[PDB]
Parts: sequence; structure tokens; C-alpha cells
Amino acid sequence: VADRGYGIALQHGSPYRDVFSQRILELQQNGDMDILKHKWWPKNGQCDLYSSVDTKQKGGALDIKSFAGVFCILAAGIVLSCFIAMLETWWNKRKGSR
Amino acid sequence: SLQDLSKQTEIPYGTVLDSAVYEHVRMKGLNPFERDSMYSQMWRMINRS
Repeated sequence: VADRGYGIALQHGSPYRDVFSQRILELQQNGDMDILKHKWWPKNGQCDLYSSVDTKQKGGALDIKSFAGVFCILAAGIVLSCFIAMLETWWNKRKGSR
Repeated sequence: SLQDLSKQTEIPYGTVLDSAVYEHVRMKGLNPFERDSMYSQMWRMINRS
């Protein structure tokens, strides 16, 4: 969505504005402007700037990262069962019978 | 169509070197004026080594 352009700005009543615009138009016709343009935006960059095809998951497989949160549901049960089992030593001091 | 085939990434593609097809795609590739990323992507698929 271009439309607008970059420009050089001047005080009102500067006479040089016309000389600048003339020389800029000459440089645009004379091709020199295309050299300075190419100089700073050379096409042959390191990588494609535009492709986002760029995908990580391809095999659709579940793996030891994506699934692994479920294992914390097991671990909670393991820990809680260990904690509860050790309450034998707390209660059996005075349970009345073991 | 040429657009998707030039913008997909699963299928490698090319031609016979020194052909008019190769010279045409090289001309569209090397030129910094050329506009559609089609031609740069085709050249980048070709210009691998």
C-alpha cells in the first residue's frame, strides 16, 4: 500500500527546492539512482525473506515433550500414595490394635 | 499451477542446464529488478550448488 513517498524537506521560500527536484528527476532518468538503490538492497540475501511454509510438526506424532504433562497426573498419585502409606507409623503407636 | 509449485517446498524441481529454460530462469533470477518472488524462489531452488 505505497502511494506516498520519502522526500527531502525545506524551509518555505528556499529557492533551491526547484534545483533539487530537477536534479533528482535527472538522476532518476539517468539510471544512477538505480545503482545506489541496488547497492543497499542487494537481492541475493542469506535466506528467503518471504516464505513462511516453515513448519515444525510434520509427522503428526506425539512425543516425550507434547504428551509428557500427563505423567504429572501419575506422579501426583505416586506421591500421595507414598505419603498416605507412611501414616502407618503415625497411627500404629496407639491404634489399639495393629 | 506454477505459483504453488514454485512456492511449495516438498518437491525439488529443475531442468536441463544450458537450456533456454535454464537461461530464462537464470535471467529472471539474477536480475535485481524482477518483482514476483516466484522467480527468486525458482532460482533459489535451482541455484543450490
